[PDB]
Amino acid sequence: SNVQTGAERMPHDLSHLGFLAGQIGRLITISTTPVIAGDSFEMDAVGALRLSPLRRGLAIDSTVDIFTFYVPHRHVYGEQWIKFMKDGVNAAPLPTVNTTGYIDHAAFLGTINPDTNKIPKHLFQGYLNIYNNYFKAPWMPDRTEANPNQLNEDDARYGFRCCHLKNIWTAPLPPETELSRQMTTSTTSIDIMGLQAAYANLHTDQERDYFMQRYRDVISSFGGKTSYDADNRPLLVMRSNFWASGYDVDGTDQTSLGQFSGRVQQTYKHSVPRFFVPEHGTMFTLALVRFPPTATKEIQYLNAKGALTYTDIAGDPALYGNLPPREISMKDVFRSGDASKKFKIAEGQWYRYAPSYVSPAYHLLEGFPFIQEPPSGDLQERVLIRHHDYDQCFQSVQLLQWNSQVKFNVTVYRNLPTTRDSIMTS
Amino acid sequence: SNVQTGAERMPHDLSHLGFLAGQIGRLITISTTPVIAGDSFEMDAVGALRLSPLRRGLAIDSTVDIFTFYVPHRHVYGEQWIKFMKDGVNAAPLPTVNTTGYIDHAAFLGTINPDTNKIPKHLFQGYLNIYNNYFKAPWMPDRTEANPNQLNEDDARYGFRCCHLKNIWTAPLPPETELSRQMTTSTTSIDIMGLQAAYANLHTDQERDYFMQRYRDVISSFGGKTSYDADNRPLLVMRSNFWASGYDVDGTDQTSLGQFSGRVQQTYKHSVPRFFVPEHGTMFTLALVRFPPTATKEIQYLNAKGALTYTDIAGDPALYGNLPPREISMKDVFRSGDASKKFKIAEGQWYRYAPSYVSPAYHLLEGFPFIQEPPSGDLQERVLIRHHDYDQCFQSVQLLQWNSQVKFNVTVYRNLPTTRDSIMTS
Amino acid sequence: SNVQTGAERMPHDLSHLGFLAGQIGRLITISTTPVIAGDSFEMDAVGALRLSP
Amino acid sequence: SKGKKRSGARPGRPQPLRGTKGKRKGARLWYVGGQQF
Amino acid sequence: SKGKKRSGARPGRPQPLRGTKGKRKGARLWYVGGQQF
Repeated sequence: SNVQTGAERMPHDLSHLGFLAGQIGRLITISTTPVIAGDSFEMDAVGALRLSPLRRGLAIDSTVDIFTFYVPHRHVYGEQWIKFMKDGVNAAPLPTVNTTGYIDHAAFLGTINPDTNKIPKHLFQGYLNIYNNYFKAPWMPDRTEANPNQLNEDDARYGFRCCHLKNIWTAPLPPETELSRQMTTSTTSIDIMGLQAAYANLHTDQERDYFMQRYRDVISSFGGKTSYDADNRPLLVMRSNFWASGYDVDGTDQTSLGQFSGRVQQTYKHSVPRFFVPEHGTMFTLALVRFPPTATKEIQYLNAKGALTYTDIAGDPALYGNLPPREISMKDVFRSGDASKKFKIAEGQWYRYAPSYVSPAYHLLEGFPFIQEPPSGDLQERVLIRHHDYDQCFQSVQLLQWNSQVKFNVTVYRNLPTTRDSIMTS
Repeated sequence: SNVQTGAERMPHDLSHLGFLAGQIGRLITISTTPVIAGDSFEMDAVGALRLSPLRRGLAIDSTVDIFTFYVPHRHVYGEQWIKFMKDGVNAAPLPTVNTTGYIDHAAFLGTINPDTNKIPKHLFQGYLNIYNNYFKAPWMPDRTEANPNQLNEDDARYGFRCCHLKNIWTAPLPPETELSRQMTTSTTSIDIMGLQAAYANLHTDQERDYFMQRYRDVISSFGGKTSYDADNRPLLVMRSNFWASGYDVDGTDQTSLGQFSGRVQQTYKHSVPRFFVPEHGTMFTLALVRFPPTATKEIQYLNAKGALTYTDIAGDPALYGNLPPREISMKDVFRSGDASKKFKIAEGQWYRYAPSYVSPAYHLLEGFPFIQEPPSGDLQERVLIRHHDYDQCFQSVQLLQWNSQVKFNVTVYRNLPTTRDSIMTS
Repeated sequence: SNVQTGAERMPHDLSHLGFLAGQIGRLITISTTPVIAGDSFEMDAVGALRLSP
Repeated sequence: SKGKKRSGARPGRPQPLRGTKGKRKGARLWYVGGQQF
Repeated sequence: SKGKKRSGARPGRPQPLRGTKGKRKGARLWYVGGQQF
């Protein structure tokens, strides 16, 4: 009888809808699709972004980010792949991972939880690779769970916490920078040629602390290049950003005459141009919603430290360009800050940055997404976003803090037989 | 004092000479150079190739191959690299390998043996990667020694044995091809839909046996691509090939009047265009000298098998295109072949190929590089070249079977301080 | 499955070498090749002839 | 990072979603045994 | 494989090697304390 060995190249629809929801400052998966080696991928996403109804009207916009990444299966399975592909049919099946038994767990991966509490390993591990290479601070430790059921709630139902927009206290120098370095000398002598060699060792250490925490950064400084296969990192295909706006509604009865309520609704588009898929893998699409980091109790540095010295106030170029970094506390920038929490800044940074001012009359007032109290804990706890800081800004609904409805217009050019060829023997 | 943090880009000479020697059918290293990330590499090699003085004059040319490969250090050290580069100065030193204690051992790597009997690991492991990816037959096992002192003589003094030029008996089908495949049926019935599915499983198996023994081959059939970082294979930068010629010298005394002696000497050039080096590594240059595989006792297949049937002689298209491959012996193509040594050929291959004829008067005659006896052993022993088959063709000298004298015109564009900057403190 | 009944017409190499020897006044065979009905045959032979010193 | 850094805000109103799939049609997908409306 | 497949034979005679190094000069390499011939 007739045996088919090849196919022709045709476009495939693969379009679907998007009823999404999430929290603020957490990275959640929006869409996912498998691809084959040799394909071409295209996507237009058109939708609307809404926030929960506000308590008093629109005051500050929020910014929204959409990302698309490509993750090969060889980056996840490694050597179990390759052997799988070389053996062809009759190869051993690929492994899975375990999840907690609920419906809303494994929702940060953009799927409903199966009744068996098992999902493909490449879905979970492909999310960890994106977070560890692009979204955590380079000086933080990596995250390695091996099983989605080892996470807690708010990590399984919603994504992982991300970082605030850069600021004086949300973007400090890494907690490993050295404020001094010693050189061993004799009792009544010093080698001045070895002193010259001690400055060259410190220069390489300071570069590896401010710019070059990752291997791909070290190679780039020499003038070289690394492919994402050499580093085993995902490939960023597209990125979009916008601000979300809306309007107000006026109350008209006896009690609410003079009261307003804000309604955020924004139309957006995420477009990915045609992309050649070199190996089997997955495409991820993710979203992130954030606010500018405004706090009600922040003060200017020169107004908070006690007595002004020449180094603070003069702005002398010979002094700012030759001094080590300065270590300060949370008490120097916040009214109720803790004096035992320290971080390091650059000298003269108070003449390069200006903070926002919030009047004392705004303290503890509903609506108005601010940070009411100075953040507590170690450095990593302060830099990451706490979505409980925005609970008093919205009204309680079932759809969390933001929701979206989107149509994904995907198109892939594959080499597959038609449905007719698959069901007919001859 | 003055501390230098950068440099300018300048060309560097790095030119040297080449007094080389080797055997026939063995792959030996000719030149080697280290490179840094961000460099540009260029090379012109001009020299002369000579064979040992012949016994009776020129009859058959030989063919010579020159290759250049690029091997990153990350392909060799793996995870010990990267950690080495991220730690910078004060990192742990890279490991070495042990060699046998002689001067001529480790000469297949293009170096003199140090008195400590230790060499960098990237020199030995970079040679194994080239051989396993480009020079052995795809169905052979890989070679994995971990130490150059585990090799034998003729592998340490000279390179590894390579394969003959393709032929009826030097290029058979892989020894794993199936001549039949069964399908399980019932006693008095058969599922004809499952028969259709049994042919599709056999098609994938036959492709993985004739074309796709390597992972990079499987991905290519889908229409995809793999980088050499994904496969962890060396990059071929240039390849050259030529035939070697010469002339004859006449004897003029009482006894040698009427006798001639051949002198092979050829001028060649190996040119590498400008190449951008993306990471730290090594460039290798290697040579290989071979003869066409002519034997004195080879016969045509139709003249050696006994009684001719319709399938042998008719050349019918409906029969050659639909039959399984045929298994024959060394007795069917050689006069003194062994009947217990088998190999598989395609049906009708005797109408597509013609062997060379050597008259019986040429049997056991000095000069004339032939193969006097049919090769013995298993399949792998026959396909690889034995350089003892050419011992009676040359006169005994200290410079083996071929020698070359070459000048390498290299030029690299680096970012390094001058010699003056390195020796002056200020 | 697929059963092939015909083929297309293409050129085939069938080239080889010649190390020959003989006596004077005797007729010896130099080359030989089988052919099929319907073929086309062509040949160029280039070489050197030497006598004993 | 690599290659995107684009933007996506549009003006107007968020019209309701209309049709679950369809941007460009290929070949047939479903075979029931005739027409079905 | 990748990118080469070139050829390299030239006609003539194999002239002896002349000078160990030198195709294109850069900066100075050796400092002895003066000129040396």
